[PDB]
Amino acid sequence: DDKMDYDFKVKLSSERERVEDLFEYEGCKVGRGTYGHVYKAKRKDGKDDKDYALKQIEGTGISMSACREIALLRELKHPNVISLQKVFLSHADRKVWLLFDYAEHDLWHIIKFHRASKANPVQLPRGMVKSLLYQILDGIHYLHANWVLHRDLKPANILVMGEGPERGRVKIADMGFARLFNSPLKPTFWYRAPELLLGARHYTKAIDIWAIGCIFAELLTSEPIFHCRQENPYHHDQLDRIFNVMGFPADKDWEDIKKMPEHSTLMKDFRRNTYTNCSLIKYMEKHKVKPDSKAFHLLQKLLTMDPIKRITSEQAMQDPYFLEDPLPTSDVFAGCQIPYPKREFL
Amino acid sequence: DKAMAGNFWQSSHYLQWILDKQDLLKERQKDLKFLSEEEYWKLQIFFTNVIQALGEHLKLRQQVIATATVYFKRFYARYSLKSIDPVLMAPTCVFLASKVEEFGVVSNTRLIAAATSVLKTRFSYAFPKEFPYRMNHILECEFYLLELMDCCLIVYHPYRPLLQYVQDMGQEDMLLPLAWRIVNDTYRTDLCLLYPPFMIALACLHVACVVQQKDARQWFAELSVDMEKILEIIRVILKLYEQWKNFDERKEMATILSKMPKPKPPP
Ligand SMILES: Clc1ccc(CNc2ncnc3ccccc23)cc1
Repeated sequence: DDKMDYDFKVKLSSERERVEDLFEYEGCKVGRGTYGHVYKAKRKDGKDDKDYALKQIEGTGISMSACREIALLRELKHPNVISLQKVFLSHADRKVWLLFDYAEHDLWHIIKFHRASKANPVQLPRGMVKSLLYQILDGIHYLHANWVLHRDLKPANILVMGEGPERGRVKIADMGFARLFNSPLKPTFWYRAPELLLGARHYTKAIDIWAIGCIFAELLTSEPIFHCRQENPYHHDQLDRIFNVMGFPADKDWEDIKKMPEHSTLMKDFRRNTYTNCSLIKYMEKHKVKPDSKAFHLLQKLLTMDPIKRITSEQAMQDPYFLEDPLPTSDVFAGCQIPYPKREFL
Repeated sequence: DKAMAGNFWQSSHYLQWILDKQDLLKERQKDLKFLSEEEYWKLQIFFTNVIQALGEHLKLRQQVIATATVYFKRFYARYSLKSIDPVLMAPTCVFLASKVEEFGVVSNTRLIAAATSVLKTRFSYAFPKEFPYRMNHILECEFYLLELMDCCLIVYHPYRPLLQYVQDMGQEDMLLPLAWRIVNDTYRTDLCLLYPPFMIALACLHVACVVQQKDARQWFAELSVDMEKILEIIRVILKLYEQWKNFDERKEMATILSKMPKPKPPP
């Protein structure tokens, strides 16, 4: 700026750490997104040897989305929630870089691995599933107690630390930090709560918990419980999938459903009789999960159709499932070898 | 925006931006080579009022305006008024503050239009000439503001605690409007850089009780707070109202603004 003090300007520029001087990352892209691209990065100034994740925020400047993501990451600190290490503001291109510890694994790739072994195992260490679930709930609970919602929870967003000091530790990542007016109506559906599909106007704690329920059904079976063809909040076939698994809610199960904007469309399109022999029990039995297991009863509390009847994250952490043998381990791999491959470089 | 509401004791606000008063005055001595201590306080008052005016034009809620005010105080707690023109910084702070919210959006044209209009209609006694900066200057300044604040954007304020206290008192109709108003005036001082919000809130509610001759001695006794720090804050509030009496910003600000140190141009 012509009329911004020169000395100040050159002094800040002399001292300003630039991402490209401190990290080697070109060619090492490991993820893409509308939100921004992620690189595996190693530290040039070799006083370190761990891997790091560099997120380059999409677009230029500080958008409302960027501003909120920096603002909240800057404050949040929990072992089960990805931890911002550093922000780089690159003044030449007005690009923003965020620095995280690198996480080798995630549940999208872990689950896909076990599903591959069904062609030719379902989560080998005994308490891996339990341990994963417990840590997901722990970190979601931290966010919920800070009145921070995730709003886009799914297996790809549940990272898992590999070899290192945090081996086997879950790291919830990629919160949806900006949603205008906290609205899902503003610019897959497999993890979306039924109230969303019937036109809920706001994200809630309970919508996150449904997604956790879906992830937990997927860890027990390796299939997405609410898998649907890839064909406005109302999505008919996704509702059809939910009901084939769960059954159709009775008036008593979800009294306030009649207040949903899309309730009348649901009545136009669907009939209770279509699903009369459908239940979560029957679904999970066909995937070799016992209906009288503590695992099943917690799962059913998490996949409750009425959001107000859905258990909270804190109540789910207190569930006796986590007291039954085997206990959850801080390393979900419980000292066993990690058979999951490392990250392919996109 | 309840995001992070209970987390003040582990917050970047508390761990990084509750400053020591002595460090503050020490870093202030550089701009005291051009301005007396009165004149520096009068400036501070002026740009609080400038930031408030902008916030109102843009229909921002008080908490957003407060955050903008706090961004501004942080920047000049470290740096001289000459490093970036505070006429450019004040609207930058408002814009940045407002993007920390997800309910609403302040467009570029709307920001620039608000800055131009507010200086002309409400501050022509201090500014003869029209607002000279374009949006490209705003975006530049944003980057330096973000850098300086170490990306610490979440800021706690006394309004939330104050509501809890008046509700607890069972005195919301009698006391909230005044107390709220006194909380606004604390931003004319350094207090938000020196004490946690709930302590400013308590100080404000005490002063409101004194003005309305309401006996609250037992309520305050029943708290567990460093009351000497509270008294410190009351004394700053009382003094501010004495500086406000004796200050005519409309007559004085053009002259104090001419004494402000000026940016060095490039070679
Ligand atoms: Cl399915 C998937 C594909 C690609 C990524 C790459 N993203 C990441 N990888 C490692 N550490 C990270 C830390 C913070 C943010 C993102 C990270 C994640 C999941």
